[PDB]
Amino acid sequence: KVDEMPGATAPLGKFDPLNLATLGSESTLAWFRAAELKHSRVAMLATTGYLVQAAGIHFPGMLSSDVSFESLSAMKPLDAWDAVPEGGKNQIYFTIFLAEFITECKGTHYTKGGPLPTIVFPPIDFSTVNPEQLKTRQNRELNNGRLAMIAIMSFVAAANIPGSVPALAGNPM
Amino acid sequence: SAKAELEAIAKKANPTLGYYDPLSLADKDFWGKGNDATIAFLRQSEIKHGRIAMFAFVGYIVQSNFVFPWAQTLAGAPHPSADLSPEAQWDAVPLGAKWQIFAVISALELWDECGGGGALPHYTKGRKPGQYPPFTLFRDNVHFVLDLYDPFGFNKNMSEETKERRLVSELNNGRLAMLGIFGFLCADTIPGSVPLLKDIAIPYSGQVMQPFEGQFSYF
Amino acid sequence: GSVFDNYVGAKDFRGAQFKFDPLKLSETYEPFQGWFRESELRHGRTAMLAVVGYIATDFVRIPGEMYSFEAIPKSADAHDALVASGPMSQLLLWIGLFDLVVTAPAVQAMGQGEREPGDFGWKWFAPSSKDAFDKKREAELLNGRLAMFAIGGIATQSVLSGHGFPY
Amino acid sequence: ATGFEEVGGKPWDPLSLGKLEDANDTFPNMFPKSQYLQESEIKHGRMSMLAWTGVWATHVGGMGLGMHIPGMPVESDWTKALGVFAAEQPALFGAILLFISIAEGESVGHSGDNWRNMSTKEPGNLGFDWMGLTRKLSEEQVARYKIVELKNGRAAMIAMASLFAMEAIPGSVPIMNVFN
Ligand code: CLA
Ligand code: CLA
Ligand SMILES: CCCCCCCCCCCCCCCCCC(=O)OC[C@H](CO[C@@H]1O[C@H](CO)[C@H](O)[C@H](O)[C@H]1O)OC(=O)CCCCCCCCCCCCCCCCC
Ligand SMILES: CCCCCCCCCCCCCCCC(=O)OC[C@H](COP(=O)(O)OC[C@@H](O)CO)OC(=O)CCCCCCCCCCCCCCC
Ligand SMILES: CC(=O)O[C@H]1CC(C)(C)C(=C=C/C(C)=C/C=C/C(C)=C/C=C/C=C(C)/C=C/C=C(\C)C(=O)C[C@@]23O[C@]2(C)C[C@@H](O)CC3(C)C)[C@](C)(O)C1
Ligand SMILES: CC(=O)O[C@H]1CC(C)(C)C(=C=C/C(C)=C/C=C/C(C)=C/C=C/C=C(C)/C=C/C=C(\C)C(=O)C[C@@]23O[C@]2(C)C[C@@H](O)CC3(C)C)[C@](C)(O)C1
Ligand SMILES: CC(=O)O[C@H]1CC(C)(C)C(=C=C/C(C)=C/C=C/C(C)=C/C=C/C=C(C)/C=C/C=C(\C)C(=O)C[C@@]23O[C@]2(C)C[C@@H](O)CC3(C)C)[C@](C)(O)C1
Repeated sequence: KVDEMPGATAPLGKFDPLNLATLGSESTLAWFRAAELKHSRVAMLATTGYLVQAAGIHFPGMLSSDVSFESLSAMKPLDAWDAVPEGGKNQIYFTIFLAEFITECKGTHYTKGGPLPTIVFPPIDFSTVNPEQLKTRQNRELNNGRLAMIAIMSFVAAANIPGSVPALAGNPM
Repeated sequence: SAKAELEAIAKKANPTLGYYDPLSLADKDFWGKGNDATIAFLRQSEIKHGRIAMFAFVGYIVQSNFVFPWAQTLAGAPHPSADLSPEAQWDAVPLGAKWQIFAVISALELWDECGGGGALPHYTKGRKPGQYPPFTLFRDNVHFVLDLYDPFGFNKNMSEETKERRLVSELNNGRLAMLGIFGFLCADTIPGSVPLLKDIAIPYSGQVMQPFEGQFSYF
Repeated sequence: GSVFDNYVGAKDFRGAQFKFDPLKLSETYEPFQGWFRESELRHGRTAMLAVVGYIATDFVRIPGEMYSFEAIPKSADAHDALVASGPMSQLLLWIGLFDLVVTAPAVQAMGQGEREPGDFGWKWFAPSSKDAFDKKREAELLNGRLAMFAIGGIATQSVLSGHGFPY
Repeated sequence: ATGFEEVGGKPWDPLSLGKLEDANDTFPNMFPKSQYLQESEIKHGRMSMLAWTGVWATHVGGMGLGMHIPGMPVESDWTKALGVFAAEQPALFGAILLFISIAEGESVGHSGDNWRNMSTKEPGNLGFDWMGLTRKLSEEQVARYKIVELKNGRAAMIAMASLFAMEAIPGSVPIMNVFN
């Protein structure tokens, strides 16, 4: 049921014109739920990770042995991805590769009604937090991700097609 | 409960103002700890910032006024100036003497938050149902009487009808001098001198949030 | 088993019960509990002397050519400019010898129950009770544990800084 | 959860190698008992999990890892990397070999005969539960991580057999001609 779900706010309510929540079973909807939950958290970190990396925040010192943080007083934030060395790019994926495991190896997987993906390290005891005010936050968490999923696509389209975005094309990136 | 306990003391500080909450900050988890440790931590912080505030403003006035003459350090010892900015009298404190000011605070900040013991009584409550509390036990080590907040004891003569006139006042008393800091301490950094404020610490102080003006950096 | 009601020192800086056994060492290595106490008492004593022994050496120095401030500017270097000349070989010989002829028979007598751990026979000023002797034992444990962290900081910061008494 | 999920829930002993020593009366104690076969499988698995990760972490370029302790010898392949290290660092190589020699001797010195079911210890139980694990966990998890250790030991033993075959038979495993 789309009623009783965080993510249904005031200006639209149940937003499903093409009826995709009905398209599978209840296990199907739980997969799309934590997809959008995960699509949000990647896009929120990438949108915010685009705005800085563009104003010059600049970690002091050396990233690696000879490829130190000149990647910011230089090439666009969409770049500095091949400038990061391979052993540096490798440990990023593998910390993620580890983090995708505890996410999957809980006692009850979430499409069987289990909990949503939680923090891998330092997991405070969690949302023992007043479930009325818990529902307001999961609306806040998803809506900021909804806005960030659009925004990171704006940032790619501006870096590929100049003039594809009006009040944003006059920005050095 | 926790929402109901502010609205009882909302309508006592100012009945025209009443319940003040547009940013909705007193109902919600900090690091993930719940509503009952939410309000009491924010009822905590609003007065710790305010207890220093009265103690800052009285501490500001007397340093703009009559300075303290003796020998301050062991060699040389001139006592930085009288008329001069307590802002940069704080920077004209020697390097050593700022650490023991900060360390005795940390001895009192270690003191405030632990919780009652498992084999001896030493500490009071923290934020689970605790109030915004004082220190109340200064006898646990080999020391003499320098009870904190209690020099010459006598506060043993008031009841629950009369203590609410002392708690809720200091709330509002601490909010005044809190604004009394930033209303003045901006007026040295900028000109603008909120109604009129002129015969003052005449340049800006120089990074009023700095504990140490010169000696050690981080790069 | 359950080392905490078998010995003493389960106390923090206050004296409230602390029970510091996170890795369950005394449960997985239960026959080594006497050795664990013996070692900790040994390390603590070594540290308490080597703290005091150290940093009180930037003030005074016994007379002599090598001892009195000549070839040895600071207190921290005093190893590997003294090892070659003899006093470190001489002080290794005795601490060695002592360890090879009496404390290895001592730790043999502990494991047979013929000796309380960390005894060595220095009963000159003991309060000679049960409540008061534990308080002296605890005061030895709580001081020795602090001296281990102490010289860990003092020996590290003196190679880094190179300064006098405040390192 | 059972250890047999990939072979059909049943004990995979084709060629009946655990039943030998009991089929006939003809070699009296010349084949290993169940307790000795269980420790050999755990031990071969633990050495293979370390050795695969070793040849994987020191391979430079390709997929590779190229991580290298400063001060040690730079050697490309794992095939000759022991004998270079044995000649150049005698004190470090001798201290590792003595540590392995004592711990491996202590494994059997306190317990009985393993070759015969007379050991009085669980197979694989070296006194290395320092983290205090299995004293805090419950019995379902403790029995589970044993099977986790087993199958990961088993995946690494087959890996080490692939890693041996590719250098003795140059076209043996074809998934590594490409992978390098
Ligand atoms: C309004 C929020 C705010 C802001 C913006 C800052 C900003 C800063 N804080 Mg700060 N702080 C704040 C609130 C804030 N604080 C609060 C609420 C606390 C809790 C009490 C602290 C506690 C705190 C500590 C404990 C320390 C800082 C320090 C610093 C500085 C760190 C960067 C640095 O080393 O630059 C360089 C430093 C400065 C620009 C300020 C001092 C300048 C001196 C005079 C030297 C200037 C010369 C040179 C050009 C710069 C440094 C060189 C070096 C060799 C000295 C920076 C200016 C650190 C600091 O300033 O140490 C030097 C430090 O140790 N903060
Ligand atoms: C862990 C303990 C320890 C260690 C390893 C050292 C090591 C060293 N000290 Mg040193 N020292 C220590 C404690 C220690 N000290 C203590 C506690 C003091 C204060 C009395 C001193 C005072 C001291 C001075 C003044 C000098 C040294 C010096 C030296 C160096 C040369 C050896 C020498 O002449 O020793 C001399 C040692 C002493 C004079 C006192 C040692 C007392 C020991 C610890 C007594 C405990 C054991 C004892 C036999 C038990 C008897 C009890 C009885 C009931 C049976 C050497 C690096 C010399 C040097 O070259 O300076 C760099 C030097 O000039 N030390
Ligand atoms: C790159 C990886 C390499 C780095 C990682 C470190 C390696 C992993 C740790 C190895 C630990 C070795 C296994 C534990 C052996 C200790 C035996 C012991 O202490 O109690 C064993 C004995 C205790 O003796 C017992 O005492 C009891 C009384 O409580 C009873 O009397 C018992 O009968 C008696 O057996 O302690 C002794 O050591 C006395 C003999 C002295 C000689 C022992 C051999 C030398 C040991 C050196 C190795 C120590 C390893 C360091 C520890 C961790 C390393 C940081
Ligand atoms: C809690 C359990 C921990 C599990 C460990 C795994 C995650 C570890 C993350 C950090 C590694 C830190 C070790 C420090 C090592 C260190 O920092 O060395 C730095 C080293 C840099 O090597 P370079 O060749 O860049 O260096 C050459 C130069 O340094 C010489 O000039 O980087 C690494 O080798 C990257 C490690 C990635 C390893 C991937 C791990 C395994 C996952 C594989 C799964 C993928 C394939 C399967 C997909 C199905
Ligand atoms: C076309 C043109 O020219 O104009 C431009 C205009 C403009 C405005 C530039 C454009 C845009 C898009 C915008 C403005 C996009 C913004 C998107 C947005 C809103 C991105 C938020 C991310 C949230 C983060 C990072 C939060 C992390 C939060 C983290 C990591 C937490 O710690 C969670 C937290 O809860 C815990 C667990 C503890 C709590 O105590 C509270 C905190 C927070 C600590 C366009 C569309 O591109 C076009
Ligand atoms: C959800 C989660 O898990 O995350 C956790 C992480 C963690 C770390 C555990 C948490 C925390 C703690 C936090 C975030 C603490 C933050 C504290 C903070 C931000 C404290 C600022 C003080 C600034 C002051 C006093 C400024 C004075 C400024 C003064 C006096 C000025 O005059 C300013 C000045 O400009 C003038 C006006 C004039 C100019 O001429 C000169 C200068 C520049 C001097 C949280 C909250 O739990 C969240
Ligand atoms: C990949 C990587 O880089 O990682 C690194 C780090 C890692 C993993 C650490 C590495 C390593 C080194 C290793 C593996 C070293 C192993 C050392 C080892 C295996 C050392 C055993 C000691 C056994 C003792 C002392 C037994 C005492 C046994 C005792 C004290 C008992 O009495 C047991 C008793 O049981 C009875 C009989 C009955 C019970 O009722 C009561 C108890 C329990 C008390 C590597 C290889 O370097 C790789």
